[PDB]
Amino acid sequence: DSFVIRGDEVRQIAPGQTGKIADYNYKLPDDFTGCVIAWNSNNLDSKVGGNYNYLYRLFRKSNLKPFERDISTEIYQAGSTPCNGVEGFNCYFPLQSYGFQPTNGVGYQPYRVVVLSFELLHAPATVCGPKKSTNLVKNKCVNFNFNG
Amino acid sequence: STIEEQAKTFLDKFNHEAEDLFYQSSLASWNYNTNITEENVQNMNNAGDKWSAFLKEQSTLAQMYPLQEIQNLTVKLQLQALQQNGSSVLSEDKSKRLNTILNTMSTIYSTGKVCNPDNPQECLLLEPGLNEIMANSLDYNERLWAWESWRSEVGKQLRPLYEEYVVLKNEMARANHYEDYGDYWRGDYEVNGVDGYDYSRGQLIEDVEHTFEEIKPLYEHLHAYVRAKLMNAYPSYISPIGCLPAHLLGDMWGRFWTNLYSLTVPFGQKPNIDVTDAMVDQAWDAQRIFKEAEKFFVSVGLPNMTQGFWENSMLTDPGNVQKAVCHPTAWDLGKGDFRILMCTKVTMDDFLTAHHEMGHIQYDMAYAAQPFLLRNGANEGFHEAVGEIMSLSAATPKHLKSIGLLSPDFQEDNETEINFLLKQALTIVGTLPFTYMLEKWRWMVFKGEIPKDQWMKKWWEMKREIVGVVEPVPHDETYCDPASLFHVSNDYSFIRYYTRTLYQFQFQEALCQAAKHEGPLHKCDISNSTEAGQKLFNMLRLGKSEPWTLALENVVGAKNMNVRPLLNYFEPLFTWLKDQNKNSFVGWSTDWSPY
Ligand SMILES: *[C@@H]1O[C@H](CO)[C@@H](O[C@@H]2O[C@H](CO)[C@@H](O)[C@H](O)[C@H]2NC(C)=O)[C@H](O)[C@H]1NC(C)=O
Ligand SMILES: *[C@@H]1O[C@H](CO)[C@@H](O[C@@H]2O[C@H](CO)[C@@H](O)[C@H](O)[C@H]2NC(C)=O)[C@H](O)[C@H]1NC(C)=O
Ligand SMILES: *[C@@H]1O[C@H](CO)[C@@H](O)[C@H](O)[C@H]1NC(C)=O
Ligand SMILES: *[C@@H]1O[C@H](CO)[C@@H](O)[C@H](O)[C@H]1NC(C)=O
Ligand SMILES: *[C@@H]1O[C@H](CO)[C@@H](O)[C@H](O)[C@H]1NC(C)=O
Ligand SMILES: *[C@@H]1O[C@H](CO)[C@@H](O)[C@H](O)[C@H]1NC(C)=O
Repeated sequence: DSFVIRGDEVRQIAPGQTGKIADYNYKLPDDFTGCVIAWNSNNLDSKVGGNYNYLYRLFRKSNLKPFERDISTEIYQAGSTPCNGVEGFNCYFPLQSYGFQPTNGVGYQPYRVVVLSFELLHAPATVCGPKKSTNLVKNKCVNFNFNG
Repeated sequence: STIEEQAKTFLDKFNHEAEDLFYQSSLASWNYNTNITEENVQNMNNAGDKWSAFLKEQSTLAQMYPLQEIQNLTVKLQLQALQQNGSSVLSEDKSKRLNTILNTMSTIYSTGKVCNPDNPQECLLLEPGLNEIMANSLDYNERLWAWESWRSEVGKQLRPLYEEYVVLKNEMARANHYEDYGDYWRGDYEVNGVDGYDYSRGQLIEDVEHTFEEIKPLYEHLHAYVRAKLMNAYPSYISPIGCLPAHLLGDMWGRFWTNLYSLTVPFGQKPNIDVTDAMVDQAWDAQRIFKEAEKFFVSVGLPNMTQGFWENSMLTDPGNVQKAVCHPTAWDLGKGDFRILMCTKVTMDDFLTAHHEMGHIQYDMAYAAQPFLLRNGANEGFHEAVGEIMSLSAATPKHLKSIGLLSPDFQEDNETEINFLLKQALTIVGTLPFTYMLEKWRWMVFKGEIPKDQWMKKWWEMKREIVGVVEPVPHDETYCDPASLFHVSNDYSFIRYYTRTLYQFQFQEALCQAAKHEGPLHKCDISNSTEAGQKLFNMLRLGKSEPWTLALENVVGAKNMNVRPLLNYFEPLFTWLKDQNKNSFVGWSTDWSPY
């Protein structure tokens, strides 16, 4: 799962964490088994004048389930007045764009974070780790292990 | 569904949009100040207009939210700070007239020239001529002529402008549910909704008057000493009983008495602590100065500076091809970016100024952990106090000899100590009675206790009774002398200086007591004191989210400002002045006049 997040909210993508991104954009389960990887990308995702190509869901009626997407663009009705598909009082847009400038300090710079989720089911294991191989030896009493 | 949830949603939307908008506006302002041209000015003007329009729209949108139904202190404070519809409650014509009055007063104060009566072909300007004459000149007639010209050529032109400005400000304050414009200014010190930490508006005046009455003896002794010293340079111009003249205070308005150090020096045989030579022989630079300041701040217990602060700030003059303003200012971009604009040269004064700016940046980074409406100090005098305490702790001889500027074999003589204490007095406490008198005069002229035909009369009465300053020549109702100051002719408060003067000494005493240091307060160092650093960061983190009384109680242990630290800071100087004023007459009499 690859996506761009702000620097001051990188630790929100973790089992047992809250906030604005961990509740309305992307939430990890409490029993998540995997590794979180993130790196700074200020040299690519930042441009002079403001990089407004990345957005985030700021307002939502409820929290997201673990591993759930939400591409809805409905106007968030924050009050009792029904929003007629237009913005205004108690009617705000759920998606807000990030401000990525090259002069931002640590915390506000774009940080590309990827999530590697490991799943184990009844199906046979297809992805494993690289099995190392050693050199051969002849005319010596040596234990061997080829496949099993 | 509730109003609180809608208010929180609106506050989140504001903290999302206004953050980026103010960041762009600050970037434009930085590009304009660091590079003066015809495009940067237009960009900054467009950014400022957009920011003002956005603030107006957000205020008009937030005005539809009741303030009595909110139970959260943070949301209530943010709504109160956002719904400040000051310049919009009046009519359009009245607002345009007030803006025109402000602009014409600013142009009169800035573009104000005065020509000599004998040389009409060459006139004198404020900054190059008037300040130079009031500072480095000693002739009585020349200073008197300069003061009279400054009070006549500019004071008389601002009389109807000020008469209309005070009325417009009173009307604006009454439209905003206030008593007067002075009440509107004091409302910044008002905090409600917290049990025990409440602070009314008249309580500020009462505390200021109490602190002034408690500090009056020290200022009286200092004024007596200054008068006794000036009687030598002026044998038949100043009386040993009357007050000091207005044009013999080393300042155009008599605010700062720093320029009188060359005449009121206690011991002229020993020079002041000046490490300029020791700084230029060791091959120093502005970069090394900022590195040493960062080392001091990280030894106190504060985090380092951001990488952007070192890779984006202009700590040195760019040259003659690029023009920039050489005024030390602290820039808070908002999105984790912090820079300093200062033409830092190799000088001890520049060293203290860099320490002050770095303290400002540290306070900015400390309160940056709060929303945009709360990203500010607890009051209008906390930032300057946090800067000045660092500037004073960096100017101590112990810190200078620990850095490497001062030689370790240099002994601490009491004559240099008395000279430094007298300099600090003349540069800090010399403006406190003037500040109090000006603030009280403005409060009484905004409330309406002073009739329009007695403004300057009561002004001079207070300046002769409260302060030890008497006017040389009589000025009638056409010489608007109070309006000759920058802070009064540009709609700026003045009690903030007294508040920060109290707060700096309070913070110094608190951090010195927390550092387990004994001896005098002026020779106290908090460089290697992590406890004081943590105790100060506990107050810098609150910012504007918590009331200023709670911040004070957290940093010094009291919810009210006190002048006792100021008296304890100058206790040896007080004893020396009392010992040197055995034969001199302490005090002043209001019956004497140079007429
Ligand atoms: C006012 O609302 C803020 C939320 O904006 C509350 O701050 C929360 O406080 C709790 C408990 O200290 C924390 O667990 C939350 O993380 C805070 N939310 C933040 C920082 O966004 C605050 O407590 C509220 N005020 C009162 C008096 O309840
Ligand atoms: C604060 O601590 C620092 C580090 O311990 C002190 O710096 C040392 O001071 C001694 C005494 O002169 C020198 O011999 C060392 O060489 C200094 N260390 C370094 C890295 O230069 C410092 O003196 C202490 N006090 C103050 C006021 O900073
Ligand atoms: C300052 O502005 C001028 C005019 O746009 C430009 O030519 C120059 O490169 C700028 N200087 C810097 C240091 O950016
Ligand atoms: C200004 O704000 C106050 C409350 O803060 C409100 O009562 C008043 O109506 C506002 N002024 C205008 C002209 O709407
Ligand atoms: C500041 O920098 C110094 C050296 O560059 C380092 O020893 C210290 O740990 C830093 N302090 C921080 C990162 O808070
Ligand atoms: C300074 O100290 C010396 C020696 O202790 C003493 O003679 C002198 O009177 C002192 N001066 C003051 C102003 O205390």
